[PDB]
Amino acid sequence: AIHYETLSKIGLIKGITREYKVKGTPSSKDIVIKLIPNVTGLNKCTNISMENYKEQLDKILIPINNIIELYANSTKSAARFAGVIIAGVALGVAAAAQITAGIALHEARQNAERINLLKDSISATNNAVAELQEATGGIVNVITGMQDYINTNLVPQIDKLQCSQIKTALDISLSQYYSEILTVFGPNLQNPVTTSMSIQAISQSFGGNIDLLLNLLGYTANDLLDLLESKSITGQITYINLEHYFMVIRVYYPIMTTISNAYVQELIKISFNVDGSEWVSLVPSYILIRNSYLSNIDISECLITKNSVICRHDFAMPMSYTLKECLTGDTEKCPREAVVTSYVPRFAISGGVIYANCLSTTCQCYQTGKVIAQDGSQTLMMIDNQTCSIVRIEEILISTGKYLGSQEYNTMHVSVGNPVFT
Amino acid sequence: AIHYETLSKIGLIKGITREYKVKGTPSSKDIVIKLIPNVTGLNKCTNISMENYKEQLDKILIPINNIIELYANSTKSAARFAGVIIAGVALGVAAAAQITAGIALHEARQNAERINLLKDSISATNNAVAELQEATGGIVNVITGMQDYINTNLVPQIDKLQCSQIKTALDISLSQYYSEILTVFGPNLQNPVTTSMSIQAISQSFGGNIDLLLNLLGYTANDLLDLLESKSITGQITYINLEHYFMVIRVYYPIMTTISNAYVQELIKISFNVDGSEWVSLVPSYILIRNSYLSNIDISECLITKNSVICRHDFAMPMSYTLKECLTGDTEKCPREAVVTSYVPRFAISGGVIYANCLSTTCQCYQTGKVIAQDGSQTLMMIDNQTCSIVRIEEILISTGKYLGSQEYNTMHVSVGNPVFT
Amino acid sequence: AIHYETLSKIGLIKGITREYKVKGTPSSKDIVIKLIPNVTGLNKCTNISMENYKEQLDKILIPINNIIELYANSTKSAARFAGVIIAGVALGVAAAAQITAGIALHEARQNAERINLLKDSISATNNAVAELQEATGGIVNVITGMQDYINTNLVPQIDKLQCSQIKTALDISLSQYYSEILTVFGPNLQNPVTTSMSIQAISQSFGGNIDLLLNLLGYTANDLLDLLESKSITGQITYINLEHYFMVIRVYYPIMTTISNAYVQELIKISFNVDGSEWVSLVPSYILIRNSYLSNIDISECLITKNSVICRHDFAMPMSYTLKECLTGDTEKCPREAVVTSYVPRFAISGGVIYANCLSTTCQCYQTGKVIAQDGSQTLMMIDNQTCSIVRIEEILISTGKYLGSQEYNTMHVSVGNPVFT
Ligand SMILES: *[C@@H]1O[C@H](CO)[C@@H](O)[C@H](O)[C@H]1NC(C)=O
Ligand SMILES: *[C@@H]1O[C@H](CO)[C@@H](O)[C@H](O)[C@H]1NC(C)=O
Ligand SMILES: *[C@@H]1O[C@H](CO)[C@@H](O)[C@H](O)[C@H]1NC(C)=O
Ligand SMILES: *[C@@H]1O[C@H](CO)[C@@H](O)[C@H](O)[C@H]1NC(C)=O
Ligand SMILES: *[C@@H]1O[C@H](CO)[C@@H](O)[C@H](O)[C@H]1NC(C)=O
Ligand SMILES: *[C@@H]1O[C@H](CO)[C@@H](O)[C@H](O)[C@H]1NC(C)=O
Ligand SMILES: *[C@@H]1O[C@H](CO)[C@@H](O)[C@H](O)[C@H]1NC(C)=O
Ligand SMILES: *[C@@H]1O[C@H](CO)[C@@H](O)[C@H](O)[C@H]1NC(C)=O
Ligand SMILES: *[C@@H]1O[C@H](CO)[C@@H](O)[C@H](O)[C@H]1NC(C)=O
Ligand SMILES: *[C@@H]1O[C@H](CO)[C@@H](O)[C@H](O)[C@H]1NC(C)=O
Ligand SMILES: *[C@@H]1O[C@H](CO)[C@@H](O)[C@H](O)[C@H]1NC(C)=O
Ligand SMILES: *[C@@H]1O[C@H](CO)[C@@H](O)[C@H](O)[C@H]1NC(C)=O
Repeated sequence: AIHYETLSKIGLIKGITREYKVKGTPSSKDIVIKLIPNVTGLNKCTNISMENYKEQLDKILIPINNIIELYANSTKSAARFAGVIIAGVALGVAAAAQITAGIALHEARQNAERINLLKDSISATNNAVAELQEATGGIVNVITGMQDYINTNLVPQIDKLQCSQIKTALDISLSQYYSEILTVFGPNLQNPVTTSMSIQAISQSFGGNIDLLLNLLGYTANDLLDLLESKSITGQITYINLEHYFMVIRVYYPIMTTISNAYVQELIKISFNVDGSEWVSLVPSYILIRNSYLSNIDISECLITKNSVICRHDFAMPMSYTLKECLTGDTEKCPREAVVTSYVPRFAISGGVIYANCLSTTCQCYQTGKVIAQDGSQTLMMIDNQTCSIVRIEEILISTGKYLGSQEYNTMHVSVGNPVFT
Repeated sequence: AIHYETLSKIGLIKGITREYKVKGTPSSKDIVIKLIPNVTGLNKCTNISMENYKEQLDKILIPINNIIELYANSTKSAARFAGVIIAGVALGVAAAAQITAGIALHEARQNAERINLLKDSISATNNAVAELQEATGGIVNVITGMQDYINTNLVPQIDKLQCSQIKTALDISLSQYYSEILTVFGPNLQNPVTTSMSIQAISQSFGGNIDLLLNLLGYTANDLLDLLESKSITGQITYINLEHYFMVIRVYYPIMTTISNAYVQELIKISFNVDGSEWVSLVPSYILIRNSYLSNIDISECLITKNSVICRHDFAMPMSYTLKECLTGDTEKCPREAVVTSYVPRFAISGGVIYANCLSTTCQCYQTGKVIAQDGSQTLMMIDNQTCSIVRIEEILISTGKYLGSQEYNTMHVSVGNPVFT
Repeated sequence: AIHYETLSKIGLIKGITREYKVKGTPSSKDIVIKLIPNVTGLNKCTNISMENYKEQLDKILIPINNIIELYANSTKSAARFAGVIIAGVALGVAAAAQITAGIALHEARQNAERINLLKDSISATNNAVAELQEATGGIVNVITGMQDYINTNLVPQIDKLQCSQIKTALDISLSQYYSEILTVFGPNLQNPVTTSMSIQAISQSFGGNIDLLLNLLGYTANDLLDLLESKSITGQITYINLEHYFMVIRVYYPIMTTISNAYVQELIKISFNVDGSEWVSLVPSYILIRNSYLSNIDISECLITKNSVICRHDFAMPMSYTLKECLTGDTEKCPREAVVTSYVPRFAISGGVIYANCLSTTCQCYQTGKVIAQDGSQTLMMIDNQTCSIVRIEEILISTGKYLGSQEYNTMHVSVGNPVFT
């Protein structure tokens, strides 16, 4: 829908076209995270109680468990239709986000309560990572923080150091650990009943070592890194065991869906001449095109890759009528901002040819040494190999190809919009 | 003041009511932070000088000390009124923020200079945490970084490793430490004469272990975690000893005050029908109500909890007249934004009943299988148990209660405002 | 150009004047960063392969190398003019930012390929930091992560711990390392062909220890800390050796240039009386003045110091005509915002004298105890030592000097602009 040949006359140069992708329905796996380390390897020091640490955890876990228990009590299985019934009255107030998550919680807990049957086997581990066998032949991946520090730095020195020295080292390392998770699972976790908690925030519970988790889950996808960086991989707390201080976390792993007839087009903005002074247009850099319709896209929440835009949601936004008219060729409605700085692009390469403002900078033909000048009635000069094979702009020598489009481009005039301030 | 029954007709559904709280007058305690570690346990390696490290610290501490000394010199005790006199001429230019802090500095230094009498006892420590006894029977809590690393990882290996290996390990760990505090106490600290430096930034001087500090200060309050996350706990540098490279920090611990007749009301926004297309209103999610007056609140600087909003300041903001008229029932002045995405809430639960847009999604009665339809003249359909006990929205079964309010709600019509773009 | 005596009547009080500085042409040095550690000290444990780690690195390095190789192939040396010729056709689409960087890449690689001749000597190191001698007598600084951990924590325990315990410790520490650099050199690195990648992001490849790097480069400048915090020090990836898994990084070290006749003037904003209610003006806090012209400055991207503003670019922005008229004395065009909070400055010191709103707060003369009152027709009261030597504002005693300017200030009236909402 965008008329590029005319928009380039006001500094909007067609850039790279990318496919639009949004995540779809996830698969899921359950893991167990243990918050209290095994310190029996330090049992030569009888003054270690771990009592203060347990109390500190209660202040975090109980406030959370009280919410999970509410939704778990409110939902029951369903009859003309199959499904799960959630009690609107019991909740009183709920947004669609928590209603949907509440249903997911109900289903997830049907397995979390089976994992809990291993609570004694979960507590009885001393490795940073352990694999427990379920009665059904399934495998539970247990991730415990602190164990690496204890096993490598404290236990080996149990005879070398004094017991007061070891206790001190342990008390400090535990308070450091607590400070780290408090940030994620403390008061900042407004409502645990969600399916969109970033896995990179959850991973803070074991040092922020996201790679360790992904390797254990067994995610080997070639695009795994893109799913991770786009924040498409998330998890949910489904069960908390307060006595043994461990959590059951469900990890959701999305399937990326490419949207048909949908892509994101970027524009390269350079300055141009209007009346002797230098101006830059105020058109959004990224435009989302679907079927044939123009809309805005909030790229700040998406991952930009070599050939695609990966979003965890559809971030399309409404576009004004004046901007749509601008993009379709009515350049009289494209707003301008004055340039008061030196830090502005004055040239770009697109389609193998150069678009440049040769009044604000100097353009010379390498072959002859002659200056490539534009008049005061022109916005931008377009340079191709029918004009000069190699052009020197500033002190950069750029070779060019042929221009595909109108051959009267440099004799074409364009109207401009009004000056605005932001 | 807000008329909820009419606003719900345009997708503004009453949510959770929270109390408004702002911090009041703090109490205070003094701590000492030492920047240079005790490496005499490594005195078998004679090539350790710590000289380069000291020079690096000078580049941070002197620029700060030069400001503290200025205010300390400018303030003197006071006479019709008691108090402290600050010299406006000596300062030349000062904002109220620094004038107030300057007075606090004067008072704090009356104790910091008494702590400094222990400068030899402060330097003569080798533990990460030490408690020194003052002549008056008071206790000074000394927190030192690096000591944990040195005592646990370097000293125990003094005979096992070569002295060049140990020196290298120490030089690297010190440069890592320096890099961390440089971030907080370097050029980014524009002016040290303040009472609002976050305690979580100060804690970077000893690894970011905020829990260690709080445990030593003896803060056991049940709401301590909320005070910390709301950034209500702050500190001030009151004294710097350049020769022995340590700082005296005053920690301010606020008392939360609940504001009478003041609360924050949240609204849940869902889409609604206007003319066949789908729209969302542009009314702020959080409204601050005081006595009977409406105002805006900058929630981005406050902590949102289950039943309160905790702010370090009063973040009330002016509200326009058109928005006040909107909120009090004149829905013709409530601006609309078009929906161009699929990622929008189309239903919510409030008061035990469901508000939903049954044109954009499908609503069925579980009991009969019949569709619950709304006409093209309606914005939203409200569903209660006088209509259908269990309603299937999408594929989620929700049970409902009775609606408290007008029983003619679903036959009531509302005017809407104009379309706008943002 | 700013008329301060009249603007102070509406709460805009002249603050501190700072010089405007922007970075100029850099010098450069090359360093080598190795991604795979030397684990031959652990060769008693035969189950260490490092194979999985290598594959994980390939997923990061290859996507980057494919871009560097493209620009390296496109550029060739140049003939009426000397220089480097870049192929616009081969690239197809490029912004000025990448065209310029592409030229820098060409030149840098002329040395990177000479460093690569030491690829066997680079791999054959086991220290965290090593200095290799080039055939030309030059020195290559090789920085390797992981070596500190391995040499200090794993190797010394090779006989003490079981080999399965050591392998586990190594596998975990490597996955932690990978997670850290993935953040910087993964998908978030949209295009490696740039000269503006922050050195503090690059330093993440070796723990974020920026001080270690700077010490090795030999930067001893007194203003080094300001260059670092202002983000003026950057680097570029010039060469990647995939077989030996190391990168050659060029570090650019800028020369700060003070701009003639250019400075940034800050204004201190306090509230004032208009008609009995309290108001605050909506004029930008920082104004950039060049020669004699007023413009806006985006201070959010600059470092503010005691006497200067240090920017990596020129961040001047256009200023509206209504604001220029406001600043030059037409106070009728200076917009007002209502105060609905208690958290607002009501006084400030500038020029040794006090400007205060003595209707919203209480002002008393220390010497006599009498109240210093202003009428309802006045905005602000200015207090100097010709009125009262020491004034008590709130409970703060401030001494004053003489006012330099009109002696009829307190009998001068000012017009105000219209109320606005934001
Ligand atoms: C435990 O600590 C106490 C001091 O509080 C000490 O007297 C006791 O000997 C310690 N226990 C052991 C086994 O050392
Ligand atoms: C959930 O139900 C159990 C009884 O089965 C009860 O003990 C628990 O307190 C309830 N939790 C909540 C939040 O109501
Ligand atoms: C600690 O771990 C050890 C070794 O796995 C196990 O024998 C012991 O039962 C565990 N103890 C606790 C308290 O979990
Ligand atoms: C200009 O470039 C095109 C390829 O883009 C080529 O076919 C044509 O021959 C070239 N013309 C000249 C004069 O170099
Ligand atoms: C200190 O370092 C020097 C090398 O600079 C070395 O010759 C000397 O032996 C070292 N001192 C000791 C006690 O090893
Ligand atoms: C403060 O006064 C002392 C003398 O008591 C002087 O040595 C010091 O330099 C002064 N500091 C400042 C910032 O003026
Ligand atoms: C280092 O600490 C030790 C043990 O507390 C003490 O004996 C010594 O005086 C301290 N030395 C220095 C230089 O502070
Ligand atoms: C509807 O719910 C209310 C409680 O909110 C209950 O008192 C009433 O009997 C219910 N009516 C029906 C038909 O279920
Ligand atoms: C390497 O690991 C295997 C188990 O996978 C073990 O059987 C073998 O003994 C180990 N090698 C050595 C030298 O211990
Ligand atoms: C660059 O040229 C070399 C041949 O010299 C080729 O092997 C390599 O694949 C080319 N790289 C790119 C990106 O074209
Ligand atoms: C590892 O480092 C050692 C000691 O510098 C060196 O002898 C050896 O060749 C290195 N091995 C590898 C694989 O780089
Ligand atoms: C007021 O202060 C000035 C210096 O700013 C001084 O010269 C003058 O004598 C002072 N006047 C009185 C009455 O204190």
